[PDB]
Order: sequence, then C-alpha cells, then structure tokens
Amino acid sequence: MATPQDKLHTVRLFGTVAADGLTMLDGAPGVRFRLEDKDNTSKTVWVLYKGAVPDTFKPGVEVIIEGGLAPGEDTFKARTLMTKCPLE
Repeated sequence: MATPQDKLHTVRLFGTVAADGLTMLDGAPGVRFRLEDKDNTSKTVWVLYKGAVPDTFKPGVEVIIEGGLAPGEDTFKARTLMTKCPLE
C-alpha cells in the first residue's frame, strides 16, 4: 500500500522539430510534425498540436510539447506547445 503520482500527470516531452514531415492541418488551425528525440535521433514521434501555431515555430527549433501518446494512437496529442528560438 503506497501513495503514487497524480492521475492527471500530463506527459511533458522534449526534442527538436524536423522539416521532414512538417505537415499542417489541411484548412484547420494546427500542425503535425515528427519530434526528433535528442537522446536517439532516429526516435521520431509524430506530434499533433491543435490551435494557434506560433510564428516562432520553425523546422530546426528545439520545442517542449505537453500532452500524451495514447495506447492505440500513433500521434502524441500535444495540448500545449513551447518554442525556444524566435524568428532568427
């Protein structure tokens, strides 16, 4: 009998945005892209973010996403997005 982590512990994931497969929602606000894991750069997870995608969001910008990869779903549903490098 122990006290575990909170049930609604959302999944904060870290990596960099690729140019390869940076595919936005066709006629809808959002973006699908492969987040290249910095530990293993062949571990490319297809992150799907809905809503206003920042101008600072570019292919090559290291981003912090938050959401979750559902058992059965092939895309990580990011409910929030955080970009580090601005328009440079």
